[PDB]
Amino acid sequence: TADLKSLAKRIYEAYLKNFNMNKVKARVILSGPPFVIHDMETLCMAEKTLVAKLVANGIQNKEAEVRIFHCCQCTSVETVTELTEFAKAIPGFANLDLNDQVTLLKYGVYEAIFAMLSSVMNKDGMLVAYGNGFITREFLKSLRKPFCDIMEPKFDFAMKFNALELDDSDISLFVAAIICCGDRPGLLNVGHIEKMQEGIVHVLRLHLQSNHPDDIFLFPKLLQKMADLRQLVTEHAQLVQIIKKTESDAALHPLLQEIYRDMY
Amino acid sequence: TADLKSLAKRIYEAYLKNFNMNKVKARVILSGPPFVIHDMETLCMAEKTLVAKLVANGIQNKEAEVRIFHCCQCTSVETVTELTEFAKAIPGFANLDLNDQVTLLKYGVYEAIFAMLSSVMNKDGMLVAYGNGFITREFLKSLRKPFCDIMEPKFDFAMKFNALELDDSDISLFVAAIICCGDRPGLLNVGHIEKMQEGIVHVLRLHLQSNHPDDIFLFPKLLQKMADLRQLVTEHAQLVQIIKKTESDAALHPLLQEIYRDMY
Ligand SMILES: CCCOc1ccc(C[C@H](CC)C(=O)O)cc1CNC(=O)c1ccc([C@]23C[C@H]4C[C@H](C[C@H](C4)C2)C3)cc1
Ligand SMILES: CCCOc1ccc(C[C@H](CC)C(=O)O)cc1CNC(=O)c1ccc([C@]23C[C@H]4C[C@H](C[C@H](C4)C2)C3)cc1
Repeated sequence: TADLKSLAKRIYEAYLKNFNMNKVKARVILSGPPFVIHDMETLCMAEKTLVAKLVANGIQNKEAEVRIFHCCQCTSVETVTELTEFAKAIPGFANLDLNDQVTLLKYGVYEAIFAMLSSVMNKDGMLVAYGNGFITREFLKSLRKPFCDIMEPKFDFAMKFNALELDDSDISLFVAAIICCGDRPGLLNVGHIEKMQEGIVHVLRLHLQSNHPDDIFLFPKLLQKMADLRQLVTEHAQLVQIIKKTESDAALHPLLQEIYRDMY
Repeated sequence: TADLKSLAKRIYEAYLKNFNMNKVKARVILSGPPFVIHDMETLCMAEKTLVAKLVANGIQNKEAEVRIFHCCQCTSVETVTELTEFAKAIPGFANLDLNDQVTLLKYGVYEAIFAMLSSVMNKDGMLVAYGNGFITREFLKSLRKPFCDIMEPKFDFAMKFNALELDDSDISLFVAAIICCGDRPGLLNVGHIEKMQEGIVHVLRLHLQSNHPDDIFLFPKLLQKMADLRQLVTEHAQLVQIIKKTESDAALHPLLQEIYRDMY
């Protein structure tokens, strides 16, 4: 229909407006020039140029793995803010009760975060720092436990997600569908949320049919990736709690503490 | 030994990484929510939601039994690709000659496919479409010949296979052992393949000893299931050839035609 094509276009435009990075942009950068972080020397060089304040403390600088963990948190706080603006484009979201908006975003943001991380990842590493660096998967594996274990499951997911060959017009609807999940704990007006979700999923189904006529299973494949993301986030939150208990230098931003609070 | 436990763990991890469905995941879904296909009404409903493109042709849509047969083929092409990636974890496989890799996979994929189908089957039906549907065994029996005869022998095998109560750590090694069969026709370097097979079977034997101390016959039982699978695949290929000759609408994907070509 014309109102459903317009809805898919609205969501896509709200996605291009609100996220500083998208798959088209990331792929152009990755083709090639981003500075390569592949070892401890190049990490320290990239820090001095790209996050100078974080390493301006001399011997009082944190352990490298803790600095990296802090940078990862900074990007999540940014993406949570972008995701919050993006959600207003979803028909009905801005009409929901404020508390329900908080709940849907609370459980959705990290699913959306790791879904969109796939856009900047390849089998060798990931684009980072607003397109200005490329950090290798092998370097992230070289970080001492438990910090290396944060990274590799995200690459594992992203490689399978990227094999679906989604574009930005697909991913925007997928992120909307993530936010609209009506089975989140503590929702007040579940019935209105289910109707909101039905609408986005309806548009997503039709969009994948027209945009990917070569893969007749892409919609159920993406439904399964939503479940995989929910499990990926549950496991992530557990590793973060381990880091919180065992690593006194790895302070969690208060905004992210609130997201994790009473999640898993 | 430590290198043999590590090998069993490597194979298991490569299995969890490369197959989108496993027994743990399937059982959780089957406990309960997948949409139930139990009659012609619910088949057509599931098609419109889950493979919309396949039924978007109006009166030019294929007969229901042919649509189902087409979906089954699509999943085999997917599993053949996953199986090909999985095989690289088997010590020595990636070192074999390219032609031998093709031959081992040619004869192994359908044995592995029907072995792993058991994980998503119970006595009443099977999980389908990336965990999003459940199609009943009785509905598949209701399909006109010859299409109903594709389905029931797979349930018969799976019920006996599932009574062995294997878990994913067992099945991963079993699928590796299937791929390593050194008596496939046309192998070039049979001696190297026999040593590769000996290694996987050695690890499988020791793994079943520790993981199933209650069933002292489980290893010979699984050897017999490998022979049963070879016969199941031979009979499957014969029914597929009948369908190829007698059903002009049931086109075989070219990749699967090549697998069947000069098999039985
Ligand atoms: C394998 C996936 C790694 O990325 C991850 C992983 C987990 C998370 C979630 C975080 C974990 C603390 C969260 O729970 O909020 C976020 C990112 C996203 N990380 C980033 O966007 C990121 C951004 C900048 C950097 C830097 C690190 C160094 C080197 C280089 C310049 C500068 C200093 C920033 C890249 C690193 C990661
Ligand atoms: C009793 C066993 C039935 O399953 C079989 C049987 C044989 C084979 C081998 C195939 C036969 C053509 C081959 O030779 O490659 C594969 C499967 C695996 N089939 C599937 O994975 C499958 C996937 C999706 C569906 C659908 C069919 C309808 C209903 C529902 C949604 C949508 C449309 C997909 C499930 C059905 C079967």
